[PDB]
Amino acid sequence: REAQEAGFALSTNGERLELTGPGPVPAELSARLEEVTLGSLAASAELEV
Amino acid sequence: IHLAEAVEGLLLEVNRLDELFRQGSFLREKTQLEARFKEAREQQLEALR
Amino acid sequence: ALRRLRRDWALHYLNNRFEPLFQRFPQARAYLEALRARLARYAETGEPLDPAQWRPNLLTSSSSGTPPPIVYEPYATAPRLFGRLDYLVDRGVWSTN
Repeated sequence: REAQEAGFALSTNGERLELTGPGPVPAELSARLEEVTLGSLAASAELEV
Repeated sequence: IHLAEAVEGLLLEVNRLDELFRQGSFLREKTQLEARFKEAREQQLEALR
Repeated sequence: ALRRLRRDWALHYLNNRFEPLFQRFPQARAYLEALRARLARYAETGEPLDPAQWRPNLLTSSSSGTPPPIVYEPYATAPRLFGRLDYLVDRGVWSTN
């Protein structure tokens, strides 16, 4: 919802994923994307523990 | 013994360092860095073009 | 440059964690500084820190001095007197921490 509000489509291909849209992604939402994917990985780790 | 427990906490601080690298501020800084380097790359490439 | 950013952000974060420990253990300043440097190195490079290689070996147990530490070693050999440096074998290679 925070990405599509900027007109960017969140393309997913697994736990890692990118964005599809016009022009390069600004820093804030790209940071959010890589933040949430790192958080998902570490969250699976803490899930297993 | 106090030194031992303190150094045990410091050793456990590896997870704190890892979770610092998923935080908003550090990741925003990293994305700004890579974005400025990238845009330098595209400006050089378009000058060549 | 991103490795430098990771290292200096880690150092900035660990300053607040080591300064109270610096005050608490001024005599351990060298060890704490070395450990902070190792943590920064792990933060930037990503090399997994070995807890067995950075855990201070508490050879002595804090004694009140009354009674004072009295050790009797009738079977006084060099490993039993000076202490032996133990080793571990991985892939047939001697190693220690």
